[PDB]
Amino acid sequence: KAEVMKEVIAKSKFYKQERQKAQGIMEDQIDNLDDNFEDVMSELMMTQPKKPKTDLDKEYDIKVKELQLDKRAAPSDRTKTEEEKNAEAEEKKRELEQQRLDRMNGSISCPRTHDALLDQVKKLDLDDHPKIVKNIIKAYQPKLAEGNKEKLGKFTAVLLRHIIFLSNQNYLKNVQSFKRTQNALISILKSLSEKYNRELSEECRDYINEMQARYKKNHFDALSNGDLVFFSIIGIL
Amino acid sequence: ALPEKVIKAYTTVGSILKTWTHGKLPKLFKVIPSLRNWQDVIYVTNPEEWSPHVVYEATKLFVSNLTAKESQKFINLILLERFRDNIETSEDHSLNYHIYRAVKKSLYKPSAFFKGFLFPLVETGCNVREATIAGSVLAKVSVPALHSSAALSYLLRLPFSPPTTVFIKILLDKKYALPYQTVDDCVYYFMRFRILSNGEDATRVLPVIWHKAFLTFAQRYKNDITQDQRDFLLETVRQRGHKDIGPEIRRELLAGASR
RNA sequence: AAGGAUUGUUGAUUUUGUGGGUGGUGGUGCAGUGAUGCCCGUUCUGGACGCGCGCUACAC
Repeated sequence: KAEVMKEVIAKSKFYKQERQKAQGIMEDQIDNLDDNFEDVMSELMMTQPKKPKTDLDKEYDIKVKELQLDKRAAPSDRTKTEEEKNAEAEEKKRELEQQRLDRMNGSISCPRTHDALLDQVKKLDLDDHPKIVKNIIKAYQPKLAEGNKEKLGKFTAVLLRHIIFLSNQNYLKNVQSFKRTQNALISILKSLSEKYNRELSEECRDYINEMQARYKKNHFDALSNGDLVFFSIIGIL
Repeated sequence: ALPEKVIKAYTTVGSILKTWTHGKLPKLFKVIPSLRNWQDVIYVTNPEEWSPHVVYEATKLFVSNLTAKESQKFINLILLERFRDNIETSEDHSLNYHIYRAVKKSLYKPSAFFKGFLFPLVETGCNVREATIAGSVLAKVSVPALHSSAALSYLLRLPFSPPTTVFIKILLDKKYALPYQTVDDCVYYFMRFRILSNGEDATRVLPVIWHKAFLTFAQRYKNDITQDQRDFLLETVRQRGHKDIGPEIRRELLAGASR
């Protein structure tokens, strides 16, 4: 066995040396060739020769231009069967519930500030707030332009303060429309939170710190109706 | 007749490329793309004798520097021939790893690749093994939708052959935004196998590779066809449907909304 | 972005951002073919000899 291996090792080394020797010869040929490049090039240029597409080639180029003119179809995915969708939905529910158990055990302007949103919506009626906020999201989707994710992320914090701000304002006059807005804005906030929960989380804590600081001077007068709303929104999100 | 000094210099290059595996290519070889009469210069370098490593590098150097028209001659005259030769002569009928990459670099220029590799191959007795290896290269590498659609459009009109079906399905498998013209051509292609006056395509036996291709079209472009077109395709399944794949296609076709 | 994104000089093949699927030049057993049962790469570099007498430490 050992003798066979030594022959094997010797053969591998022997072939390795041959490859290296060839490589040693290999580079020398390239070096000599490169030195004579100018002489070879000069003769070739002196002997340079003096100055119809296939029917298949003509058709293909014509097709590309015609295809450019025509409109483009959106591609779709295969429709999953109801049993597969139910199985996938059950698996996701089974996964999500399990992690929860473990955690239990341990044109349109995007307002970067809350005041900016009021200026945009200042002339709009109360029931028009869901329309404007939704449009801002559509006008600044992540795909439309770079940085829209950050603008939408900031807007999530802005929108949250607006929900709390409206609750502070008196609304006994038009409770029905006010009811038609807060839930509508909250639903948008739920969609926004799914993508910008980091941004929402940062704003929420600061409000808690702001909540504490105002409680450190005023006692119950600092507390307001929207303050109760704020604790409720955290529970949803 | 190149200069005798040039012939000896490039004859050395021909020897260089036979055993070349790594390092820097010869300077004379790297300047061949600039030369007008590359055909004569490339021939003396013995393209058939190029090592697989050289073929990969040669496609990189030449596809990049060159015009679209000239690059077609390369992909057709050298890369395509080498691609067929390696598969035919290999014991397992497999393609070498370096040659496999060379096709991808040729795909860097889509128009040259299709008219130099794909269309000549399918129109010159392509075999199923050749289609599978080439199709996988097409599958993994990225292609423009416009160029892919033209290639898909070209394949349909050709007479039905097993190699042609493999290339069509992969293009369908890419999930491209096919132009509305291309979708209609795909619909026409599948209609022509339905029995009606009609050609032999109505009665020609259809392999699953046709059924798999037709399923892919239904899965992805069911929402991009007219209601009448959907009806013709549904009739095609009723006449030429497969035992197991056919019910699935009917489910997908019926689930799509009319454009 | 053609008045130029990207390429080793080239031209929309790529670059940035946002979404996004797949083990797939797989192998193997069955009846070229099969919605097919079963599982699941490339090139270099290195491979204090024994016996034995005596003595000396190890024990609140």
